[PDB]
Amino acid sequence: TLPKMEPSSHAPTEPDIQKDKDDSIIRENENIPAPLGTVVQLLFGSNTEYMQKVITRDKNNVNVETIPKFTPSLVEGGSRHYEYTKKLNNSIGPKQTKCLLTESIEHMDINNYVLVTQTTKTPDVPSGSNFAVESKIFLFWGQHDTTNMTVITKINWTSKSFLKGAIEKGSVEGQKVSVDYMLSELRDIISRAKSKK
Repeated sequence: TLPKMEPSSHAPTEPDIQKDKDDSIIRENENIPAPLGTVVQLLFGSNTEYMQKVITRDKNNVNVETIPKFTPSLVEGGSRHYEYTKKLNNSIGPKQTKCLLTESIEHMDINNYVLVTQTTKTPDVPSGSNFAVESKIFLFWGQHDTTNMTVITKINWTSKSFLKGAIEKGSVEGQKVSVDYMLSELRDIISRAKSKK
């Protein structure tokens, strides 16, 4: 029942990931049992309801807008922005923050791999206008016509801050949490899809 992209089938592929020294591997070679064209469509294609489901799977995300399609479209250099509110129960700072997300397609080749960069800004938190989280999501062909996912994350600073090492550590942990919700939702969508007909 899911969106398709050709080729529907391919041998396992391998992107080369220029992991920098301030980069952290968030998750590596996480299998998603569906073809690469289908997982790219689920996350990034014209029917944005599946990405919205990824966001609402985490019950701390509230006030979630409709996700726009990519501008100008799902092509290299396309991008999109969307926003939601993240509930926090932090000792410090507010009880919720706007989450400002930006995705840009860096590389797209269903015969090889797809790289999307997603940038998250959380301005309402302490030191929050000074940094952004940048995750590179690589999608590539796995074994038996499935998709493997690898995520690399860094924190980009635009001014100096008091909590750099701490916020980098917390942001890395928060992105592993966010990638786990995206993996669970994707595997749930595919598994419910295979249950139909």
